[PDB]
Amino acid sequence: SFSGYLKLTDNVYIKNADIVEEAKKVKPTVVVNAANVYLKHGGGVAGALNKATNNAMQVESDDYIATNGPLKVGGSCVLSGHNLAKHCLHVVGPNVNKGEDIQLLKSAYENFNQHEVLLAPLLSAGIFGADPIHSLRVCVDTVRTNVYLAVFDKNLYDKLVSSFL
Ligand SMILES: CNCC(=O)Nc1cc(C)ccn1
Repeated sequence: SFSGYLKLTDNVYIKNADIVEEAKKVKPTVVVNAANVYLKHGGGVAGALNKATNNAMQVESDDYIATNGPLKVGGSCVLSGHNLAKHCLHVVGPNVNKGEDIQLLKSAYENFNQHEVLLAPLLSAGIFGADPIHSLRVCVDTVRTNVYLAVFDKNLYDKLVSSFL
């Protein structure tokens, strides 16, 4: 199971780890992707997860979009986890760099409550432009299921732990 995590709350855990390497190791039931509404997995966590699936995540995602249309910001869909996990929960946090409403971050985290345990990144962090400290706060205050957060950047991980209220 999950190892080396620091416990932040009753249900939230955090580790300085590459979520792809973490998923390959644990093979969790659910890995969360930091998706966009089009499921175009170009960069950040999505580009890294998709590259680890040899683009199978993108091929599956294109078929999903062709059938269903785009997701909503704050929404999600469950697709295959491919070689990384049983399922991938593609969750769309607001992209501050696209001028999207940061208030949608709580709605994005609410998707995690449909799964008992998840391996996840901080939503809207990184290339999505939100403050990762704020994302962790919304995560702790929204998610009630067991969430194992993988933070790639060591310097950000240290800042998140040291500033955690
Ligand atoms: C291509 N490098 C892998 C990578 O960026 N992995 C990652 C990224 C974030 C933001 C969180 C956890 N893991």
